[PDB]
Amino acid sequence: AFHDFQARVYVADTDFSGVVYHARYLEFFERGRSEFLRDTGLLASGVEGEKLFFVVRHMEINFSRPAQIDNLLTIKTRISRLQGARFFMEQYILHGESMLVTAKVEIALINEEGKPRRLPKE
Amino acid sequence: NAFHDFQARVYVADTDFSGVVYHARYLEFFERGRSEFLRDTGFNNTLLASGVEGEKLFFVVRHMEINFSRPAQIDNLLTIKTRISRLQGARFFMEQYILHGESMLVTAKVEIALINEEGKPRRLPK
Amino acid sequence: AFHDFQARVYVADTDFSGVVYHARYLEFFERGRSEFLRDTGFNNTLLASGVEGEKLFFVVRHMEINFSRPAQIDNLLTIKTRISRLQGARFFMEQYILHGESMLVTAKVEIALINEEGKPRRLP
Amino acid sequence: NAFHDFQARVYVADTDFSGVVYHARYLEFFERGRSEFLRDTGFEKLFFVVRHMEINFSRPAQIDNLLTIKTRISRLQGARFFMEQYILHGESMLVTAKVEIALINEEGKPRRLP
Repeated sequence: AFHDFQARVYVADTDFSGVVYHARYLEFFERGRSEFLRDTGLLASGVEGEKLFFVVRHMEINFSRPAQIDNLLTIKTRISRLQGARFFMEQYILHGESMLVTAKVEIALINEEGKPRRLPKE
Repeated sequence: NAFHDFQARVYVADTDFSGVVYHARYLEFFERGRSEFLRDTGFNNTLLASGVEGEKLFFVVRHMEINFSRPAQIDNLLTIKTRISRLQGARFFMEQYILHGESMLVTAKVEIALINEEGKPRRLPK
Repeated sequence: AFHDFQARVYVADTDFSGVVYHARYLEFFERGRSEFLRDTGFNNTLLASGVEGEKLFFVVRHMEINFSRPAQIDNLLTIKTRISRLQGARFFMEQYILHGESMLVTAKVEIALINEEGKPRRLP
Repeated sequence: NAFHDFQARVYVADTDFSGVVYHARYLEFFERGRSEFLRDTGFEKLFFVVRHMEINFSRPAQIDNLLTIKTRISRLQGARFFMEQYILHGESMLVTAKVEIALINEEGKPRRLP
């Protein structure tokens, strides 16, 4: 299923048209992905030899409706396909029952100098 | 139909803990490209928003596809390439690119609509 | 006294040096102020409606921030916000961002209330 | 020891719901002034850190304004430096800052300048 996570819309999130600035949805999505991880089960720290990072390789986003200041938003995340050197996520931000933004995201793993690495046990 | 060129520098604000430009900041740079395109012609965001056309009007990203190939580093000087690739009287379509020198970093396909203060769609002018 | 609010540090909040970028602490304080306000049963959208009669906005006039210790990725931060003074037009807050019990950042903030025109207005 | 100049345009990303530039975004602009200042003088990993900042938000910037950022070193002290900064729209004064800046390495201990 989709994991659920909520986030408040603040002033920092908006722009001069009164709505959430489009790029900021990528922030909320990212919160969805990190809280999805937390929900299951260090990379950055030094650990087994090198600092590793998740990196966004590809993103598709459809913006259909806006969020407003003060909206309590719902982020829904799940892994749509796992591949060993990369995984794929499907995400949606809603306000109650109303669908605001949809995304398909491609995530790979890299080290400090930006070299690809394979994925561990999940 | 040429690509309009615009440069921006990468500052600390643009970066993340992985050492390079945060992924969402590339969308700010793409927005700079589009805005500079719009001003290169005439109808800036203040003009559309002012009410001059009869009501206040705003561009909106409807759909976006981004490919993140290579990373931009601190202090890099970025070249942003923007052109309209499809008009449709109420939607238009842009192809944007971000290079550092001759190195392609990020590429994007963007769909833009035009809406009023109430979020209702409106036809493109001129 | 202090209203508490908790926020989590994501990748978005960091910069190339490993820690929260200095401006993002401002975002965290704004969250502190907004939640404080939301405790008075009021909010940003309700002010912008026209309760006082007109469309109201909070604006930061002045701010002194001291950056002592850094927040790390995934830290759960506590934002402490209180009002220290009023002036009837201008009001001041003292604000604090902690990791558990470690003081990270402190600010003194001067806030005013203005209408759509940018013209000042006393507090309701 | 004159002010160093640098120009930045305001975009949609810089604004908030009240129509003007978000207050935190001015810190980004002041940082651009500081970096261009450094560039202009020809400048364990080491990183600059803001220790202390006092800001005065006097008049708002709007979208499409070409802002002017004025930066100079107000006081040197070996382990840190101080910059006073201003952001103007043409002749109009928008935002003023005094900032104290140190240099540290990856662990968090301070270091020395050039």
